[PDB]
This record gives sequence, C-alpha cells and structure tokens, in this order.
Amino acid sequence: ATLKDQLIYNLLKEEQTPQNKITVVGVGAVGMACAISILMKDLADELALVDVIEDKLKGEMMDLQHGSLFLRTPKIVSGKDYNVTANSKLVIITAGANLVQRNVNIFKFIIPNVVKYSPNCKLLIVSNPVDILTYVAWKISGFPKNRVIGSGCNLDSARFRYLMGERLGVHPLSCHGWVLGEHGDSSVPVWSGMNVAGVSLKTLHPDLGTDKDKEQWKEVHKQVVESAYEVIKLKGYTSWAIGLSVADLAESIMKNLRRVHPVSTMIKGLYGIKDDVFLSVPCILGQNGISDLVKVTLTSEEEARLKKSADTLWGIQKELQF
Amino acid sequence: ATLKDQLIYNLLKEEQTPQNKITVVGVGAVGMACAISILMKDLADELALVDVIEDKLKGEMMDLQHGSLFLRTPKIVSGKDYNVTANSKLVIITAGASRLNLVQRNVNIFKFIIPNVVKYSPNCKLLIVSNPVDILTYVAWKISGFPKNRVIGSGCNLDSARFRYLMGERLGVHPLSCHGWVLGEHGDSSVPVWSGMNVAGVSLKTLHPDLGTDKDKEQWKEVHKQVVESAYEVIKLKGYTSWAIGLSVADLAESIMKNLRRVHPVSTMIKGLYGIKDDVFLSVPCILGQNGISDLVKVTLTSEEEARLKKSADTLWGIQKELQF
Amino acid sequence: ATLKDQLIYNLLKEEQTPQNKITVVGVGAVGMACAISILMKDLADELALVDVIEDKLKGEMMDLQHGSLFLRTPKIVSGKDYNVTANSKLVIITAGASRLNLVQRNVNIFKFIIPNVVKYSPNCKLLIVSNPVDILTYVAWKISGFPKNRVIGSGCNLDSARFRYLMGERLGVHPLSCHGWVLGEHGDSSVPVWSGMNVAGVSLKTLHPDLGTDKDKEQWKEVHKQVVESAYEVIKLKGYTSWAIGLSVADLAESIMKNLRRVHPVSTMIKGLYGIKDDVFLSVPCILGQNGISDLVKVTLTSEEEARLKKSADTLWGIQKELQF
Amino acid sequence: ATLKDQLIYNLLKEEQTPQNKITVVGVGAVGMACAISILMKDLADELALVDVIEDKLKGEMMDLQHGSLFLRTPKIVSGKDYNVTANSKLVIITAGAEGESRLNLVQRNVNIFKFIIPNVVKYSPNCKLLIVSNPVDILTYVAWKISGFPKNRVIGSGCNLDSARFRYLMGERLGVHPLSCHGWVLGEHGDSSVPVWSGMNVAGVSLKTLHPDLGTDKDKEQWKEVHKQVVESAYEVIKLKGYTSWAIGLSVADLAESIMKNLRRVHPVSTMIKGLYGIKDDVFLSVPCILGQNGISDLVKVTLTSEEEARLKKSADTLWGIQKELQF
Ligand SMILES: NC(=O)C1=CN([C@@H]2O[C@H](COP(=O)(O)OP(=O)(O)OC[C@H]3O[C@@H](n4cnc5c(N)ncnc54)[C@H](O)[C@@H]3O)[C@@H](O)[C@H]2O)C=CC1
Ligand SMILES: NC(=O)C1=CN([C@@H]2O[C@H](COP(=O)(O)OP(=O)(O)OC[C@H]3O[C@@H](n4cnc5c(N)ncnc54)[C@H](O)[C@@H]3O)[C@@H](O)[C@H]2O)C=CC1
Ligand SMILES: NC(=O)C1=CN([C@@H]2O[C@H](COP(=O)(O)OP(=O)(O)OC[C@H]3O[C@@H](n4cnc5c(N)ncnc54)[C@H](O)[C@@H]3O)[C@@H](O)[C@H]2O)C=CC1
Ligand SMILES: NC(=O)C1=CN([C@@H]2O[C@H](COP(=O)(O)OP(=O)(O)OC[C@H]3O[C@@H](n4cnc5c(N)ncnc54)[C@H](O)[C@@H]3O)[C@@H](O)[C@H]2O)C=CC1
Ligand SMILES: Nc1cccc([C@@]2(c3ccsc3)CC(O)=C(Sc3ccccc3Cl)C(=O)O2)c1
Ligand SMILES: Nc1cccc([C@@]2(c3ccsc3)CC(O)=C(Sc3ccccc3Cl)C(=O)O2)c1
Ligand SMILES: Nc1cccc([C@@]2(c3ccsc3)CC(O)=C(Sc3ccccc3Cl)C(=O)O2)c1
Ligand SMILES: Nc1cccc([C@@]2(c3ccsc3)CC(O)=C(Sc3ccccc3Cl)C(=O)O2)c1
Repeated sequence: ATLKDQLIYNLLKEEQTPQNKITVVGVGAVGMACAISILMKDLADELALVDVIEDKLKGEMMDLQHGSLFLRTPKIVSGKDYNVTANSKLVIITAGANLVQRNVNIFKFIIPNVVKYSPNCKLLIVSNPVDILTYVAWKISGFPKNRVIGSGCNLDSARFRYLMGERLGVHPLSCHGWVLGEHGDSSVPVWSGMNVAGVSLKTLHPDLGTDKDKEQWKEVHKQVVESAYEVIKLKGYTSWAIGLSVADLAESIMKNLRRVHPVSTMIKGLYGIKDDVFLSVPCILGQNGISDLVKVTLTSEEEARLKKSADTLWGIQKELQF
Repeated sequence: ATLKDQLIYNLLKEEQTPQNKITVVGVGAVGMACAISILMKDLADELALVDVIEDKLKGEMMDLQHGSLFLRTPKIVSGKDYNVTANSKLVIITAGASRLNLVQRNVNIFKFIIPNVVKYSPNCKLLIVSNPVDILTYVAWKISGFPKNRVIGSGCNLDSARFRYLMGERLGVHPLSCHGWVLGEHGDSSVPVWSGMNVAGVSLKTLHPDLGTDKDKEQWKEVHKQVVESAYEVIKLKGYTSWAIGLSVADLAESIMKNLRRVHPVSTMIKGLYGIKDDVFLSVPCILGQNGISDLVKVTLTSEEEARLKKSADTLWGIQKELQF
Repeated sequence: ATLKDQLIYNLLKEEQTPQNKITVVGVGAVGMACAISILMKDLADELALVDVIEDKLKGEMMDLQHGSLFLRTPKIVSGKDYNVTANSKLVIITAGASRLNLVQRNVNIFKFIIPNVVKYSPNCKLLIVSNPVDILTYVAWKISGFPKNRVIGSGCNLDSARFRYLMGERLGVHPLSCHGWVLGEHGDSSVPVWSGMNVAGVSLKTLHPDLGTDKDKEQWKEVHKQVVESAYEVIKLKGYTSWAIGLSVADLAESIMKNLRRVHPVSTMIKGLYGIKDDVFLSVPCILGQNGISDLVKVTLTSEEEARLKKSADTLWGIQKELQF
Repeated sequence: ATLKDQLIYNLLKEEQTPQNKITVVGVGAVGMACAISILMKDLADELALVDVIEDKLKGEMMDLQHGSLFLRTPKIVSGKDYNVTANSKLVIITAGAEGESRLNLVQRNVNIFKFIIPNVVKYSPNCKLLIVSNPVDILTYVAWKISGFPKNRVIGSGCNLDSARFRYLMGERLGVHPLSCHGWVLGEHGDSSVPVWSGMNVAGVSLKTLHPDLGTDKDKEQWKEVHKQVVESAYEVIKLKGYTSWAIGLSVADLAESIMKNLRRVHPVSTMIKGLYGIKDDVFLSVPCILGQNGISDLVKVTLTSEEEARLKKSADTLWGIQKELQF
C-alpha cells in the first residue's frame, strides 16, 4: 500500500463543487492586488485566475499557492481556458489591452466564456473606461442589470474619504462623503452629503465646494483626480488601493451584507437620463449583486454634470459594434 | 474659526509615540508584499517604508494610504531619511543587490542601513529577508551590536511553508495539518527533517522507513527537491517571487508583535550546536515573541543531517571571515 | 535535567510585561460578553479579570484559558487583588448591583474599585459600562483624578447601535450603511438626532419633513421609542442583556487599542456645551484613540434637542450633588 | 410614497434560498457560546436558533440582532418551529436534558433527539449534523440512526475540546503557544479519553522519544497529570461557575470553520469507528478526521499501542452496551 493509504482511510471520493468561488480575469498589478486582498479577507473557498500570458499566469498562481499555509482558501487554480472558472459566484474583470475599442474587443472574447462556465455569477468590472466596459459586459452577457457591477466611483470615494480624514484628523471610516457619476476626471463630489457624525459640513460652511470657499475644499476632489495621476507618475501603475476597494465590494456580495457602495449601475430613468448608460450611484450590494439603489438629491449643477457624462458615454456607446 | 474648529473641539494636542510601529526597508516586490500582508493582518498602528528610489517610494506610500478606508493602520509614512522609522518595534530588511563580490555589495548596503536603523530604533527586533539571508543576518548582527535574540533571519520559514504546501497536495490535507520542518541553510542546501514529518502526530518515517532515501519507491525526497525547483520555476515564470514570502514574513511579524511564542523555522546564532563552533546563523525551530528569539527547539538530527548543517556552517564561515566591515 | 530543558534551549530568561493589556472588572453576563468579544477581536496580548466572587472568577478565567488554542491572546489572568491588573492600557468597569439608594451602592463599589485601578494602572483609559453610566462615569472621573480624556462612559453607544439596527430593518439596508445618532443621557431620556439620520449622505429629515414628529404617518419616533422598549423587552425575555453590549464595548476597545480615531457616541464631560455649567457626563460623538477622547464633534442641535440635554444635565447634577464620596 | 420608496429604487424583490446557513439547536450557555463564536468568525450568512423555551429564544435572538452593526451575518432568525432552519448547510445540536441511572439520562436525551432530528432532516435533508449534547459519542450514534444520513454527514464534537485543553496545559508547561504544542486525545469523550503519548511533539520532536517514561506512572515529571488535569479541569469549571461555555463554543466554531470553508484540516471528532481497533459494533469514537464541505471525508489511521487499543475497545463495548438497550 502507498504511504497515503497507510496513513489515511477514505470514507468517500464523491464529486464536489466550490460553494464560494471567485474568479479574477487579468493577472496584472490590479488583478493580483484584488487576488491577495480577497485571499487575506477569507472571502472564497476557491480562487481561479485567468490571463492570456501563460507563463506569468502560472508563476502568479504558484506564488499564491506557496503561501497556502497562511491562508484559508484551500484551492487556487489558473488557466487560459475558462473551464477553471466554472461555478464562480463572482467574476472580477481586470483584463486590459482607441483604448475603448481594444478593451471592447477583449470583452467580446472574455464575457461569453465567463457566462458559459458561470451563468449565475455576478460580474464585477474594474477594467477602464469602467462605465463603458460595464455597459459592454451587460450587453454581451445578457445578464439582468443587478448582476453587472462596475467598480465605478468606489476608489474615487475611498480616496476622497482618506483626504477628508487627513484634513479633519479623523479615521476615513468616520468621514462620510460621496463621489458619484462618471469614474475618473469627470466624477462629482456630492458636497451636501459630506459629514462627520451626521453633522453636515455644507450646513456649517455654506461656501463648501464653491470658488468663494476660503479653505478651498474643492481641492479635496481635485486631489482625488491629481493623486491618481501622481501615483502613475511615481510607480508606473496603481494596485494596492484598487485591490482593497474591490475586496470590500467582494465582501458585501459574498456575505450578502446589503451595505451601500458607490458603484456603476444602469442609471436610465434618473436625472433626466433616457439612455442605456452606467454611472455610479450608491447601491445596496448583496448575494444578488445590486438589489437596490439610493436616489440622491442632487443640485442643478450636479444633475447637469451626470447628464453631460451620460450624453458623452451614450455618444461613444451608440457607435459600438458587437 | 476654520471648518475643522467649528466641527471639532480638541481636548488635548498631546501626540504620543507610536506603540506598535513596523518599518519595511526596501519597497521592491518583496517589501511591498510584506507591507500589504502586515496591513491586512492589523499588526501595526504605524507603518514606515524606506528606500533609496524616492519616486517609487512615494508612489508606493500614497497607493497604500489611498486604501486607508479599508484598513486599521491609521498612519503610513515613508522617506529616504531614517527619522521616519523612529521607535519601530520591528524593522524588516528586504534591501539588497562573482559570489563573494555580491555578498560584499550587500554588506556595503547593510553598512549604511543598519546604523541608521539602530540610531532611530535602538530597542527594535531586526528581521532580515535579503539574500543570502543566513550571511546577511550575521552581518546585521555584527553591525548592529544587538543581542542574538533581537536579530532574526527569515531563513527556512518559506522553505518549510512550501514543503507543507507540497506535502498537503500529496496527502489531500490542508498544509495547516501537514507538519514538516526544513532546517539549516536557506535555499539549495536546506535540510528536510524526515523524522518530524507527520499528520496528527503519526510519523510518516515510522510508517514508511524508506521516507527521504534514494531507495524510496514513492520518492518523497522529490517533495524537498520541489521546494528548491518551485522557487526557480516562479522566477523563470514571473521574474521574481513576492506573495509567499510576504505572507510568511507577516506570520513571523504576528508572533513578534503579539508576543505569541509560536515556533517558527527562522535563522538564529547556531554556535554551540551540531559541533558548530563558528559565528554562523542557520535555521532551527525558534520560539518567537516580544523580545524576538527567546528560545530554540533542540531537534534530534541523524548523523547525515548533522553533517549537512556542519558543512553549511563551514561554507558560511568561509565567506564571512573574508567580508570587509 | 527536565523534558522541557531537553526539548528547549533558553537564550534569555528576561521578565517581560504586556504591551497591550486590557482589564475587565466584573465577570457577570456583561463583563464576560465584553471579554469574549475582545478576545475574538485580538485586541489584547493579556487579559485580566477582577471580581469579588472568587469561585465564579476562577471558573470564568479557566473556561477562557481552555479555548487558548483558538485565540491569539497568550495570557489570561484573574484575581480579587488588583495587582493582576498592573500596566493595563484599558480598564473596563462592568461591576455593580429606591433608585437613589441604588446609585449610592454603586458609588460605594466605585470608592473601592477606582483607587485600586489607578494604583496599578495610573496611565490607563477607564471605560465605564455599569449603570447609571452617566453618573458612574462622573464618579470614576472624580475618584480617579484622571484628565477628562481618559474617562469614557459607554453612554449612548449601544442606544445608537440599536437605533441603526431598527433603521436598517425598516429600510432593508445593513446597519453599517444606516447613519443615525442617539445622544445625551443613556437610556429613557436619550435624544435621537433626526437631522443627522441618513443613508449615503441623503438626509431622511430633508426627504420626510415630518420625521421624528407626532404628525409623521410612518411614526419614525417609534424607532427611538423601540430602542428604549427593546432594552426592557430583552430583560423580560432572557433576564439580562449581554451580547449587544459586549460587541459595542469591543468596538470602543478597538478604536482605543489601535488608535483608530473613529467617532463613537460615548459619555464625556459636557460642561461648556449646550448651556451646561455642571460637572456632568453626556453622550456626544467623540474621536477615540490611544489617549481616549482626544476630541469631540460639536453637533448642531435644535432648540428642543438642546433643552432636553440641559434638562438631563440638571437632573444628573441634582443626583450627583447629593452623593457621598 | 413611503420614505423607503422615496429613498430607494428596488431592482428586484427576489430572495435566494439560504447559501451559507448554520442552525444552532438549544440556546443554553453552550448553544449561545457556539452562536457568538460563529458570528464573530463570519462563518454564516444566516444564523437560525431553535429551542422549546420560546421567551428565552426570542430574547437571545434580539440580543444578537442588536449587535448587528458589529457583525457581518446579515440575517439572524429564531423559532420553536423548524421552518426557520430550512436549507442549513450545518446544524449544531446542543439541546440536552439528582442522581439518575446511566441509561436513564441517555434515554431522556434520546427522547429529545426523537423530536429534533426528524424535524432537522425535514427542513435541511442535505445538511451536516454536528452533535455537542452529552453523552456525545452515544448521541452522535442516535442522530445517525434517526436521521438515516451517511456516516460522513454525522459528526460528534467528541475529543475536540479534550485535545484543546490538553494542548493548553502542554503549552503552559513548555512556555509555548498551544498552536505549536501538538498532542491528540482520542476515543471516548470525557473521563475515558485516551492521550496518544507517541504523537505529543513540538516542531516534529517526539516528547516520548526524548522522555521514554512520558505518560507512565513511573514518570518523575508526571506528564500523565496533563491528561488527568484535562478531566479534572472540566469538573473544576462546573464546580466554580456551574457550567462550561466559552471553550466549547470556540472549539465548535473551529469545526464549523473547516466544514463551511471546506478546509480539509484534521480534527479529533467522533466518527463511526466500526472496522478499526478490533471494534465490530456501530459506535462513534474520536479519531483525527479530515473535515470539509461533505463533513468527514477521511480519517487518519493512528498507530496505537496495545494499551491504547484496549482502552478504545473497552469504550466501544461500554457504548454499545448502552446503545443496544435504547428505545427508538
Ligand atoms: N476602475 C478603477 O477604479 C481602476 C481601474 N484600473 C484598471 O484596471 C485595468 C488593469 O490595470 P493593470 O493590471 O495595471 O493592467 P495590466 O496591463 O498590467 O494587466 C492587464 C492584464 O490583462 C491581461 N489580458 C489582456 N487581454 C486579456 C484577455 N483577452 N483575457 C484575459 N486577460 C487578458 C493582460 O495580459 C494583463 O496581464 C486597467 O484597465 C486599469 O485602468 C486600475 C485602477 C483603478
Ligand atoms: N529569504 C527568503 O526566503 C526570500 C528572500 N528574497 C530576497 O528579498 C530581496 C529582495 O527581493 P526583491 O524585492 O525582488 O528585490 P528588488 O531589487 O526588486 O527590491 C529591492 C529594493 O531594495 C532597495 N534598496 C537597495 N539599496 C537600498 C538601500 N541602501 N536602502 C534602502 N533600500 C535599498 C532597492 O531600491 C529596491 O527597491 C532579495 O535579496 C531576495 O533574494 C526573496 C524571496 C524570499
Ligand atoms: N451602559 C450600557 O449600555 C449597559 C450597561 N449594562 C450594565 O452593566 C452592569 C452589569 O450588568 P450584569 O453583568 O448583567 O450584572 P451582574 O450583577 O450579573 O454582574 C456584576 C458583577 O460585578 C461584580 N461586582 C460587584 N461588586 C464588585 C466589586 N466591588 N469589585 C469587583 N466586582 C464586583 C459582581 O460580583 C458581579 O459579578 C449593570 O450595571 C448593567 O446595568 C448592561 C447593558 C448595557
Ligand atoms: N461535547 C462537549 O465537549 C461538551 C458538551 N456539553 C454539553 O452541551 C449540552 C448543553 O449544555 P448547556 O447549554 O449548559 O445545557 P442547558 O440546559 O443550559 O441548555 C440546553 C437547552 O436545550 C434546550 N432544549 C431542551 N429540549 C429541547 C428540544 N426538544 N428542542 C430544542 N431545544 C431543547 C433547553 O431548553 C435548553 O435551553 C449538555 O448536554 C452538555 O453536556 C458542554 C460542554 C462540552
Ligand atoms: N494600474 C493602472 C494602470 C493604468 C492606469 C491606472 C489608473 C489611472 C488612470 C489615470 S490616473 C490613474 C486607472 C484609474 O481609473 C485609477 S482611479 C482614478 C483615475 C483618474 C482620476 C481619478 C481616479 Cl479616482 C487609478 O488610480 O489608476 C492604473
Ligand atoms: N523576488 C525574488 C528575486 C530574486 C530571487 C528570489 C528568490 C529565489 C532565488 C533563487 S530561486 C528563487 C530568493 C529565495 O531565496 C527564494 S526561496 C528559495 C530559493 C531557492 C531554493 C529554495 C527556496 Cl525556499 C525565492 O523564492 O525567491 C526572489
Ligand atoms: N445585563 C443587564 C442587566 C440589567 C439591566 C440591563 C440593561 C437595562 C436597564 C434598564 S432596561 C435594560 C442596562 C442598559 O442600560 C441597557 S441599554 C438601554 C436601557 C434602557 C433604554 C435604552 C437602552 Cl439603549 C440594556 O440593554 O440592559 C442589562
Ligand atoms: N455546560 C455544561 C453543563 C454540564 C456539564 C458540562 C461539561 C462537564 C461534564 C462533566 S465535567 C464538565 C460537559 C463536558 O463534556 C465537558 S468536556 C469534558 C468533560 C469531562 C472530562 C473531560 C472533558 Cl474534556 C465540559 O467541559 O462541560 C457542561
């Protein structure tokens, strides 16, 4: 008899399926930071990694497996073939190649393959331009709107709260503030909702977020955009902050928490938007993905900025060939 | 008054010393993996990062700070100057660069780092990750002037973790329940201690006396060979290794910061054991806590195992006695 | 020689002291729920338990110690003598029993406890849970002689947590995303701050102007009424409350031990606010960290809310001025 | 429109069948310690509590729900009716029943299980059953017989706590964390448990090899006292506080973690041992078992000395003696 058979008596060999499986597509700095953060948060019983660069993919999988002793995710798998992703509860897309067209072409291959092996999964899109690519994943997959989630303004809001926390000398967890709309350069800081312990900063300081503000709090949102380009300039890419923010969304979904996050969802029917566009609003996240969304009261200016983003996104999206 | 003063009334300005500070020196793939793993394990109330590449260092610090909302480490700092590292409980060194020439280049790097670390955190524990780890732990010990308990080498911690992963894969059991120790010199010359390999206290060697020999039909020696083979394979495939070392270092940091007194295979002063008479650092199971290595486990080794550690000690001392401090 | 000496070689026999010690005074249902929650959150390297009932105290300590394999707190100690509490960073008081006769009995208990706590941990933060919490936080502050930042009352922490649970149930949103503050005097006379009630920064009062009034067709005033009613209902149903308070106390302990600077509704010296001139403790949002309450949030209250806090401060002072120290 | 409808736009009202649900039957000190430990370890997305004392059950549920802000288990439910337990992955039985007969107390607990087990099976036919109620070895057998479940899905807490206490005591003597002190207590849970001296080690270094007198009466250091103290400790906690709760709750949550997360870690739990150590009867005894999503998929075959083998066989004979007389 083998040493294994001498040591262990088997009761049954019955075929089993993962109960809390997560797949990460694209093993670049973003995908790998998502992976390590998900692993250290014990959110999955199985992690699958997919990429087109086979050697890097194998190396990344092996490196994570070598740290198994320090984790509570018993199975880590990888492959170019999507059969490794079968029965995933959540599929995170961090894969990426004007730039719009080549990322749409990457999705044309990825999304049907994801849908084939995990037809009941929630899709979480991180790849940029995130608002266009969440629409692209929704269009290709044929999934209901609740199961197609864009990372959207989750990171923008996290950076905003970090900067707010630094100015006030308070932990970001206790500094509330929402950055909504189009992810990136065109995002909207909702000044009316910025508060500490339910105390509105705008009520205390009516000049908040205006050019007349002597303390120039508008700079806090300007620094959210500036910080992102600064990190790229300094280290060539960003990874840690996005990975942590994605694992926070993954936690709400995997644990059915029904916490509210600023993520990209199909906004048709709000703020005079009549087109099939995805923009960030506060969404309730759980086991069914986006089950509900918060209807934020926006000022005329804020509403106009979301409508302008929606018009620009639809302008690009109506010319898209699938 | 300012909006801050309108919103918040201050009771005291008194800002005390950080109580559970960790410093990571070198922000390459290894140091950053150590950093993220330490952050996600809530081991520090302050994290300091140091490197000579100023742009990369700032970018890495900012990227970690941007994830603050999702962490419980309220202060993340960085700088080329070691004043940012003041009052660290633990300092992790991952900085580094013919073989005697390569080691000498790391000695010259350590000649700059170690006095600067000692200046700002004289009571810290030093955790050496930089390769060749056994030699560089000796170098850090020699330069710092610290007692042996406060100078810890990552040593065979990763080698053992990989061994347990491979053992777990062969047996269909979680690595946490697969016990096995890889000791001695970190890397190619490490020693798998076959006598201690067990599941639930059941010795694999007692069940299978050929275990770890060339006459073994199942070739369990391949499990230790795969520990060394895997490391080169990861380098070939992605260019470096990061995740496994980062996780293993954070596991050591946890025992130290939380004074757990768990047993880990780390590099310590082995003079006085296995006929070793030279000032060399080799991995043995050590009890880790608030004062670093307080104790070590005296593993019963066979004549062959003892000879391999003695040969490693002789080779290490041969390189060490020629180094310029 | 001994088996221990054959197995383990000792490097140093250095006497060490805990770096993150927490003491719980009173091992009743509340005290023990605080201890298990603190243990499962890895907040302490040492946990000390104190009580006057010696058999129950020993039994509780042993029961916790027997679960050590599943915890990361290496030392659990207990005793009637306060020498077991020496060098505590945080001391949690859950000890205690006409309503006025009751207060004086708790004052008598505190006259023994507080000097003993101060003697062995002069630099600790005191966290008062025992009822009437606002009066007993004042009593602990007066007896200890500690600055106001190091005397914290559990106050409206639990009231706010229950409010957020009830708000969450009505809206179908996790309590973490349902923001609402219950301030002032803990218990029956607490104040729900309707203006701050929000989800994602969207004011419920702006959306529903009748919120918190008798005109309200949805009767949101019942949410605050149910916070008070729930507490008496749990007592009626199981005889005491433990789990919710223990979890809420461990959340405060986390901000203090980890120097998080998160904002919590806790009882603090409110003299100088809302026209209050007496030495009384009431709940306001406080920034909690390594120095206890370093700062407080100045909540804009309506004239009605301000009047309720002033009436509570007058009533608390009325009881306080008659206490014998 | 309601304030909720003004604030929130609903995408779908559809509620999925429970995905990672745990049920705790019996809300005494043991059940509630299991419940708080499971909650603080984020093992379940839904926790169900069942008991026959309706007021205490409601009070315990409400108390846990009031701490929701500090937890990541979004749904806590309770009831006397087992419809609240539907689709549980794992069902933990802690419900239990002045000097009566040995067979008398067992039959009282058997009567309770005759009501519980069919109700559990009705609403969660595919669950894993984890038995904590005493006498655990007999009651795991009873749950197995009544349920009709395959042996892999019926797990007894067994010697999990005995081993945890042993490792704590070993750790205290050696000045090492219990996580690094390895040692197995097997067989019959409680008074008749077997310390496996041959497997006692630190870093793979056998204590028995270093100290051949280990676990014998001639031992000058009396290491037998470490196992004697495991049994003595249990009675001492009962004498001092009236019951035990924290240690059992933590040990049960550790088993729940391996099952819910399919970890395949090895634990000393009670399993149907027929076919081992000359045991021919349908009895449950503790051996190291691999725990995962299908419950006990495998077991470790520990080499026992003649004396150790004899003690397990004597336990098996005693347990079968009681079981063959039980009225179902
Ligand atoms: N939405 C947000 O808040 C943030 C988004 N990002 C985005 O994340 C994306 C990725 O960032 P990086 O990891 O730094 O890029 P990267 O280029 O380093 O990694 C991308 C990976 O995708 C892979 N890939 C390409 N085509 C593929 C295919 N057909 N199937 C599977 N994998 C494929 C590549 O081989 C590559 O490994 C970018 O689009 C970036 O803009 C980054 C930070 C924040
Ligand atoms: N002992 C073990 O088990 C393992 C050790 N390693 C070792 O970790 C070390 C680092 O690995 P990588 O991060 O991939 O190398 P790396 O070259 O990518 O990073 C090294 C960093 O050290 C910095 N550095 C150089 N001189 C410095 C100085 N005087 N002060 C401060 N920083 C300085 C560099 O600028 C660089 O950022 C290597 O020596 C490697 O062999 C890696 C895996 C496992
Ligand atoms: N502020 C809040 O939000 C909440 C406060 N509470 C309060 O917590 C307190 C305790 O509750 P329980 O644990 O249920 O009461 P308990 O009576 O069961 O426990 C109190 C313990 O204090 C001990 N004790 C009495 N005198 C002592 C002394 N001089 N030194 C040390 N220990 C002494 C007792 O022996 C007893 O074990 C009560 O005052 C209760 O009102 C409970 C829930 C919430
Ligand atoms: N196996 C082990 O290692 C350990 C086992 N235990 C055992 O756990 C059991 C429970 O301990 P305690 O909580 O202290 O006892 P307890 O008497 O305080 O609690 C038992 C609960 O079961 C309930 N119950 C009774 N009949 C029921 C029924 N037909 N359906 C639902 N619930 C019912 C009771 O109402 C009661 O609330 C005991 O049998 C004890 O021996 C305790 C410690 C360790
Ligand atoms: N790994 C990687 C590679 C390329 C680009 C990036 C990017 C990037 C893009 C432009 S500047 C930084 C991708 C990306 O969307 C973000 S967030 C962000 C970007 C611009 C403004 C405001 C915010 Cl919050 C970000 O922080 O990083 C990351
Ligand atoms: N990031 C980085 C860069 C260069 C070299 C390395 C290295 C490396 C060296 C040669 S092959 C891999 C450094 C290093 O010592 C290890 S562990 C290791 C190495 C060889 C054999 C057995 C073991 Cl356990 C390891 O895994 O990684 C890492
Ligand atoms: N363990 C124990 C024993 C006796 C009394 C209590 C008490 C209690 C007191 C009066 S009614 C319930 C102690 C106590 O202050 C609380 S919180 C609370 C109490 C009353 C109203 C609103 C709130 Cl949020 C509470 O929930 O529980 C607990
Ligand atoms: N809650 C409660 C109520 C009554 C009895 C118990 C009991 C008890 C039984 C006899 S002495 C203590 C139930 C029980 O099995 C245990 S473990 C145990 C018991 C005896 C010896 C060795 C061990 Cl490890 C234990 O620790 O506690 C618990």
